Amino acid sequence: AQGAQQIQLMRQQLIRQLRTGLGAEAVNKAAEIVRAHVADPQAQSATVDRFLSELEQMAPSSVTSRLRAASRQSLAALVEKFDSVAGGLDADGLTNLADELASVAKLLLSETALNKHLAEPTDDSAPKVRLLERLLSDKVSATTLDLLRTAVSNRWSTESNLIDAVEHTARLALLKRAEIAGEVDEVEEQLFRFGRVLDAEPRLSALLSDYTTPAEGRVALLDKALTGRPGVNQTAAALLSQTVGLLRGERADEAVIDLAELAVSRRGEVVAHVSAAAELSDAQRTRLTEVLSRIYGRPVSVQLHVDPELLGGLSITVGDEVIDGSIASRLAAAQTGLP
Amino acid sequence: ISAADIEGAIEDYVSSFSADTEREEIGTVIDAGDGIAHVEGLPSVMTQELLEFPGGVLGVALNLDEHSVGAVILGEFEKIEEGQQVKRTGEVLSVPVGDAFLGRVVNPLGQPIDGQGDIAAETRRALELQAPSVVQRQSVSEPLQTGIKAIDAMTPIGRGQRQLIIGDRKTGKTAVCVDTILNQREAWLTGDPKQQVRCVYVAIGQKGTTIASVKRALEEGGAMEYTTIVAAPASDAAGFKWLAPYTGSAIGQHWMYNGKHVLIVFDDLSKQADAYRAISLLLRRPPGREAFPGDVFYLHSRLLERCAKLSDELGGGSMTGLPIIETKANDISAFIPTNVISITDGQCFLESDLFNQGVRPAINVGVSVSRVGGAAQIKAMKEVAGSLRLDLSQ
Amino acid sequence: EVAQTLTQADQQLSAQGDQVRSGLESSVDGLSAKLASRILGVDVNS
Amino acid sequence: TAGRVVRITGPVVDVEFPRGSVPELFNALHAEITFGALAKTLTLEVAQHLGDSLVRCISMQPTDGLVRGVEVTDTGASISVPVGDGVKGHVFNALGDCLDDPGYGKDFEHWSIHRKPPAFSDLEPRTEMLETGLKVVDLLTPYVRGGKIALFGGAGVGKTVLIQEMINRIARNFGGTSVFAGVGERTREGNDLWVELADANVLKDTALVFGQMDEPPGTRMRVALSALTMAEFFRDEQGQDVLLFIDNIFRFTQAGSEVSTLLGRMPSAVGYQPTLADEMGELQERITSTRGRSITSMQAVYVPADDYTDPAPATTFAHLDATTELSRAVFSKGIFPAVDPLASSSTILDPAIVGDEHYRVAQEVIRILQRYKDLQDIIAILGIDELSEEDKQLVNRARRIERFLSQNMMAAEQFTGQPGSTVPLKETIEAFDKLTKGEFDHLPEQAFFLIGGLDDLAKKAESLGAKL
Amino acid sequence: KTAGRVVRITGPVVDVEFPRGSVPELFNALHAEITFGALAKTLTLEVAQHLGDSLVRCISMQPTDGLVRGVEVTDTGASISVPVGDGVKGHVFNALGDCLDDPGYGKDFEHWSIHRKPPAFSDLEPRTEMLETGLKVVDLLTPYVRGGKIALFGGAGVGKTVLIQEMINRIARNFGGTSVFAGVGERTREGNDLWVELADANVLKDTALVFGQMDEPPGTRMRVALSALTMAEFFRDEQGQDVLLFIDNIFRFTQAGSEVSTLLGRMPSAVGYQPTLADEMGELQERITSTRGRSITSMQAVYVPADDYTDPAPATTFAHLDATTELSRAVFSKGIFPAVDPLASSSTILDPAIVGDEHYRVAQEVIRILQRYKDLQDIIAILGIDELSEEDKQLVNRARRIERFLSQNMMAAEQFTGQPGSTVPLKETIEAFDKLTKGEFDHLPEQAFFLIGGLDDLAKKAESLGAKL
Ligand SMILES: Nc1ncnc2c1ncn2[C@@H]1O[C@H](COP(=O)(O)OP(=O)(O)OP(=O)(O)O)[C@@H](O)[C@H]1O
Ligand SMILES: Nc1ncnc2c1ncn2[C@@H]1O[C@H](COP(=O)(O)OP(=O)(O)OP(=O)(O)O)[C@@H](O)[C@H]1O
Ligand SMILES: Nc1ncnc2c1ncn2[C@@H]1O[C@H](COP(=O)(O)OP(=O)(O)O)[C@@H](O)[C@H]1O
Ligand SMILES: [Mg+2]
Ligand SMILES: [Mg+2]
Ligand SMILES: [Mg+2]
Repeated sequence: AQGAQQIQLMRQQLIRQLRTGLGAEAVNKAAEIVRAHVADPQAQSATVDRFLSELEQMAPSSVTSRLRAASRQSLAALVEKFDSVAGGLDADGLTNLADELASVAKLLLSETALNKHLAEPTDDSAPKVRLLERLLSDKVSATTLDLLRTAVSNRWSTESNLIDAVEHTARLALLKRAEIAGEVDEVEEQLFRFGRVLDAEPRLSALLSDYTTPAEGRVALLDKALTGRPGVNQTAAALLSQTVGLLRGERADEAVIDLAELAVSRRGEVVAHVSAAAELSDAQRTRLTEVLSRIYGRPVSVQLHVDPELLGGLSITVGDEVIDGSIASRLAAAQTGLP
Repeated sequence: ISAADIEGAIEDYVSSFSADTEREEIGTVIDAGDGIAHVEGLPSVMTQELLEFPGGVLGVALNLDEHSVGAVILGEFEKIEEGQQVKRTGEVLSVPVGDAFLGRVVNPLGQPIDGQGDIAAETRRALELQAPSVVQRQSVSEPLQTGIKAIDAMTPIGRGQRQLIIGDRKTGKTAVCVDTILNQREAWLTGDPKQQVRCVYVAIGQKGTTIASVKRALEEGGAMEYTTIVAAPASDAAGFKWLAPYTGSAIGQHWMYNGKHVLIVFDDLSKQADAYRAISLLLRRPPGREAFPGDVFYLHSRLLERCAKLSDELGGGSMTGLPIIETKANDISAFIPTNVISITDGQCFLESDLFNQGVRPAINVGVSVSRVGGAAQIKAMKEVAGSLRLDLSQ
Repeated sequence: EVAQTLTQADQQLSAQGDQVRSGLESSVDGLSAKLASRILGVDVNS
Repeated sequence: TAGRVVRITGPVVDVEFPRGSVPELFNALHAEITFGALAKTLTLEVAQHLGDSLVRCISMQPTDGLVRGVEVTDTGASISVPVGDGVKGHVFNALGDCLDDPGYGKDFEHWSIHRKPPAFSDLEPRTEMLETGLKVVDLLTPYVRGGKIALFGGAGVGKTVLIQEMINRIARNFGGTSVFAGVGERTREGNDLWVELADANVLKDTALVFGQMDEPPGTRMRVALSALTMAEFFRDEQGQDVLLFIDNIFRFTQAGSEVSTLLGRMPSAVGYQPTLADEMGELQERITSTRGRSITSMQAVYVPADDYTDPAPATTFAHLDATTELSRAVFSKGIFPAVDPLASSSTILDPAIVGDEHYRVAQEVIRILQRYKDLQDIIAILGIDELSEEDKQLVNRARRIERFLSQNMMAAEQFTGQPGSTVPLKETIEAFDKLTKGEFDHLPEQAFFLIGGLDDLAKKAESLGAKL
Repeated sequence: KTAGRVVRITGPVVDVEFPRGSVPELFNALHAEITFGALAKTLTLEVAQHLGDSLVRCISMQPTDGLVRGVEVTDTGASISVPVGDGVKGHVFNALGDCLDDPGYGKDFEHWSIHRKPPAFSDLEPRTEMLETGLKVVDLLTPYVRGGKIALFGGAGVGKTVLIQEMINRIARNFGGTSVFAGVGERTREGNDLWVELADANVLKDTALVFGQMDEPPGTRMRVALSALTMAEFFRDEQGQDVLLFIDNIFRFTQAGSEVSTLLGRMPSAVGYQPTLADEMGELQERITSTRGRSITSMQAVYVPADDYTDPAPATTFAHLDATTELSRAVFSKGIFPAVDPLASSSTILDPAIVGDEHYRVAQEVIRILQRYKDLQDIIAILGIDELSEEDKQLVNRARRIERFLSQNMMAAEQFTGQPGSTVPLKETIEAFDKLTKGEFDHLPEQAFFLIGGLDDLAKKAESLGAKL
């Protein structure tokens, strides 16, 4: 009986080796034909259209984050206060407000004790407001003083949250003046491009991403290298320069990405990064924007990172969720999916 | 050998191929090393969820904090790198289970390692389904004959009982367990599932050639027909060594809950405890006695409590446990031996001194006991061996 | 006798497997084409 | 107002609540595990206020499948269990859920399991012997009615068998209520006890509360409190005599130590929580009779690695009126119950309470056994022939005495096939007086092994050819 | 460019910062430069952990003295590799593959990474062919396995190295295959002595020697075993040649791992050892193994710290062996060489199925007699032998003669005592110990059995003492 069982096992093993060889050869030939058929750009467009159709067949998703609940609520109050205040302000007034707020943020960062005292949550904010007025009632303008008194009056989980909130308000003012001008799309594109170029040059970001050196020096380096160029948008330039100036142990590339996210979010949209093998057509871009907005409810802006290794389809990452329609993923699944 | 079958199968697979897209929640590796990784993201990951790393590597989410997820890599962690993308699987750690696992050698994830192709899994079972309650069991009443007089007469083992085989190295522990597995050959040949016993041999931290020797011994005696080996050799990551007993327990539980009688051998839980301690230390959890984590007793208590005797309302299935524990210099007072002795339903304690005297199996009669007693014996054995153990102690 | 039967069967099955493999060499093209059709989502004649 | 899970690490969960809605300590919170395989409702118990509106909590159920950020609901009160006469005859878990009849007792009055011990002014020492019919216990470790009794021992020395024997001997004829608390012990043992109580018809008077060793640390920490809450209701409210059986009370301490470091507590000696004695006192001081209200409590105490100097048993010792200490040496000799006569003790073993004859006989037995223990190594090395005639006579007497302290126990039949016996206290005192006087030195020592009273001794001696 | 820079130095451990996307893989080799005068060199760092923020913690193979923060670190793109081929035989290498006896040799050879997975489980086959050494105690009570794994445990100075030399003489001398010796954290002068001895005996032409000795950083002392094992693996898997692999001392590999773990910031396990102790040991040991048709006979000396056999290192090592000779301080004190503890040593092939019924019976009777003598030691230490029964007195005399007859004049012991060694055929050993266990030599004096070979030597020594066999 043992001999018979061994013979049967040998037979099954031979069948298994033959099946594995056949499947391996078939899947390799499938990979070859796929890579050959995707060469035609029309094939790429057809695959992209099919994936888009799959998206329209998909159900919508059920759905600053690092801030705690208390600090998040405080920052929400601060931003709505700024939104109410900024209605009457103008372009030059908004620029002055942003500059003053950045100056105050660097003052707090440099002077740790004052920020510490100013950050402790307290039921009554009157002492904090008095402290602000005695400190910088005349140094800054009325709007800046009002925003700062609002910021202190609220509750911050940690002291650094106050500096974060002031910097957020400065960026808010810069984006508001950009919107008033009408270059919102231009500033978004420029910020995304700056993020891309910083990502391409990690060493430049690392050099810029240190606060061990004077802020003015690194701002000048940024101006000479990237920001000081003929086509760079003025508002994007100032925003990035102030952000690098106020850096506190963060990489310049990550800060730029966060800035772009905030700029797009001000309009109420969400950034989605879409990787494709070939550049999308304008009809394709519009269809993708529409279907992604439908899936996530609120509208989304689309960033393209062409990568030939996708071999068609799209890989859409947004809000920590990835939809991977790339043909390369299908090929990998087929390779690993064999019996 | 029918080629048409080969084609048919390949065509069936290709037609069944549907790599349809779906929405997935991702995270990013931020640091990794020594079989541990930390993952930012995964906002909806659930405790002890299986995570997919690039290259087919699997991990398990153990620590969940506001910042990251501390995960244990289950094999082949040298490819894990910072910045890699980690996928959710949306399901707690679980293994395939089915009758096809009989005669196979699998790793703690149920993947075959005997090089005999895939295993047709009846279904999947989560590894942390709780043990039967007080009301879901019935008293141990059926003997599980080991074929060894010293055990069957003095420390009888019933179906649904946990009997600890504890002793120094080379005292005959594996011999006792393998003999017990082999003794079920007649019960299997009967063909009656009320009599058949399906055996699961879990090898934790054992040398590969040692596991091969055990498998060969089982083959020669015909046991390999009704036996499954869950192998976590010494070369494996601490994740597999920690996880193997639970994999074997899940495989056995699938049969137990369907009216079958199962016998599971854990060879041995000392190495599982060491692997769990290594994982906990690498996760930087606060250690306890002998650097073991605080919940090292819980590790074995929840494992060995799944070996039960189900009531008739649940099919009357059973799973008998034969955990093995290695003592050092005959110190049953060490932390892990004392933990396990307080869990199982008795122990067979083996001595180097008795072994060298020619007393083989080297059961220390005075200290070895069965907590089921006469209920785990047939009437004749009870009548003849009524007070044999007490007489030998005297 | 078990060993003798085992070696005889090993030779016989090796020959049978080799010749069935040679026979089925042909269908690999159709297999690959149809799998590629499945992958792309649209039939590929090649 | 609801909180959200922030950190999950084994059985310990950190929960963040909105300011002003932080639950009080020991409050029960509820979280949901929605995963299909492990779908359940976790009960968490607030353990610490971490500050910043965070609370550290211990899960009563396994946390596998729990997700960060899920809603956590505060019940506003501590864990509470049903109380009343309806608990009798039923099996409950640590949370008050009926196991043999799910949904039963949900309409009963529910008492919080956290409670202060009786006021010191209501504490009256108990000095009344509770006869059991076990020779060794009745002679050397007489139990106290309304007192605190413990069975100390290492793993597998006979604590559970002795608890079952005492349930048979004491609770069966008991006129009041019995409460059994399985604390971190074997589920199979719980099933056996349930079935045995049903068979003896004792179950209708008994409330069983089980949290077994497969349960997480929180359940093992709170099951004893649940059972003690039921017993406290029967004592204070119903005004009836209560039997309280606990097996094993060491599991409460062990479960406390399992999560101690995850709670941020620096370890104490031997890997125990710093608050060993405090938690043990909080639990034990509730296990007491008050003036006119009686709880006869019997606790099994596991001694880790047979080490009676281990911090847990050493701390537990002070809380007991009577202690029967089982020994691995006695066990391995084959004597059962494996009591250590020289180590066990009872606060009522003095002439005033038990009488001059009982006290004198017990003291003489202890003296003979102590001398035999001193001579054991001399006999081992130099042999018994080198002892004096007095020492040889003492050794013969001591061997017979130690054998006669063993008894065929009612609950040990399954381990020996021999039915058990009960020896009245008067007979025990008389027989051991005779033994200490040397009136049975003519019988083989084997005649004294696992028998009842003097009649059993005579019969077994006859079977061996001797005459009594 | 893409080179990292040193950010932290804590002895042998170095933290290196790389640009994003250029973080080296685990176990990759990286090169740094120490430029200080007397210590100028190139450091090889093995990546050990990814710390996040594009930082890698690495273990240096050479001492880091003189290294500066911020110096450029270059990624080789692969792991440490060593030369392989027939060319390695007859030459001495260090952990990194550099030839010591002839610098520059082997640079053109095929190079294999020192990190690889163990053989697939399906390729493992148990080995049970007895390896006859000619030592009475080994052949009788702990028969070695050809193609299996043998270990020699022992505290400080009990004879592990001398026994390794003995086994090199008895096995590697007339060996048709290749031999690989891995000196792991042992005396350097012992390595020089082994080199010279192998050259004198003409065995060096068939042997590859790899040394990472005591005065090496822990990284080298924990990777040299991998390097030698890689050469052995090449010989096993590429040339199909029977391989001998001597390792001395593997506990030093464990000890270096513990030191590295301490430097790497890992939380210590029991007795201060690394948490990954069993995992590292298993990863190393499972590579040392025969496969189907490919034989590696490996013999490892294991140091036991403070004579403590329950120390975690040897305790975890025990599971990876087919044969385990345990050298005892007490036996060594008695003057018995080899100082083997016959009761604590074991062999997986010492069963009646493999070694035959008579071999097994004689071994079991010897073990029983020695166990009874061990039991009676408690009485004998106080009262001597004269308080025992006649049966026990006879057994004790027999046991003392047996324990003396298990000693032997070893070939490698000549340098110490000047007495040439002896070889005892297994059949003669079984016959002689059968005669002893039956009391056929009880009349001979005890010293007649001390440091001799077979029964002829027993007769000659007994006659020289005064008793006739
Ligand atoms: N009843 C027996 N009679 C004789 N020899 C036996 C007996 N049981 C085991 N042996 C032998 O004793 C040795 C040890 O047996 P075994 O491998 O089962 O022990 P172990 O405690 O599991 O060992 P290890 O520490 O290697 O895991 C082996 O040679 C085995 O053949
Ligand atoms: N067979 C033998 N005959 C005589 N003397 C011996 C023998 N074996 C060892 N010795 C003595 O013991 C000394 C130590 O031997 P050896 O170096 O082999 O021990 P070891 O266990 O490897 O030591 P260490 O822990 O120092 O590495 C030898 O130098 C010699 O003095
Ligand atoms: N009176 C007795 N007679 C015979 N055997 C006993 C007796 N008491 C205990 N034993 C044996 O010792 C074992 C341990 O008893 P148990 O009380 O269940 O363990 P523990 O002391 O750990 O609670 C029992 O299963 C039984 O086999
Ligand atoms: Mg074993
Ligand atoms: Mg018990
Ligand atoms: Mg040495």
